[PDB]
Amino acid sequence: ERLHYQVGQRALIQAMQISAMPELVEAVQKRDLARIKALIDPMRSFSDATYITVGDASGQRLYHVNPDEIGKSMEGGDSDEALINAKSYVSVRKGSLGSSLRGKSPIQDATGKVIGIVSVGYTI
Amino acid sequence: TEERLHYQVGQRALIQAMQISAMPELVEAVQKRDLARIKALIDPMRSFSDATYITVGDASGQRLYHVNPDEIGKSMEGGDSDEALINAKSYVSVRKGSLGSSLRGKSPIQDATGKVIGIVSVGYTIEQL
Ligand code: NA
Ligand code: NA
Repeated sequence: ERLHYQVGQRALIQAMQISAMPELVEAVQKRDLARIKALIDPMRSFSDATYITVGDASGQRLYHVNPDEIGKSMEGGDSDEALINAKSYVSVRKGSLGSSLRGKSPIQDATGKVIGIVSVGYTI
Repeated sequence: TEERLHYQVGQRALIQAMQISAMPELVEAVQKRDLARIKALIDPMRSFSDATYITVGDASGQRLYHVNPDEIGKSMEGGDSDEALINAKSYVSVRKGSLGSSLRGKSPIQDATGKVIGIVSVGYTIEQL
């Protein structure tokens, strides 16, 4: 149906655009959690998304809306297509914040190697 | 009340313009007027979007980047950039640009003092809706 397609498209384009920012690639390479927060807090401000998560190459959270969730594993079971196969896609799963529609895209270094992931989501 | 597709396309156009205009990389490239560096940042942003175009203008609305390189160095078209360039507002608008009628989201680019130094416009031609 049109609604979940249209919202999914908005989520996916944010994930693809944000994950490609040279500043974020570098902050992830350095594991600089404060710099990641400085980059993503404004991106959430300017979006109607419920959340934006950043994970490292193993799907451990580098940034979450709730700081207590940083340093724990991402939830829902739908990150491997981005982390392993470098695909960008829409998915629906139940994370820590409840059931949501999310767009996901890998973060990649200069060689193409996956170093992280961005997930941008809207609760149902 | 706006029709569903009108609203949904406006929302993603507006969010792209707000997000892209706030990227530290683009703020610096605009400050330095480095046209090659602007191109290097915006080309990938367009490749990852269903938008018809993305235009970047300086503080006076002269184009620093356009999908048609022949349009770089000429004034933006439509007459709907002042609220962003002067009042620092972000909004959705409909006007005829060089590419034909389009629905576009606009947002200012600002330096660390809040001063407006440019504009991002992300748009969808009506023909293509
Ligand atoms: Na990506
Ligand atoms: Na802006």
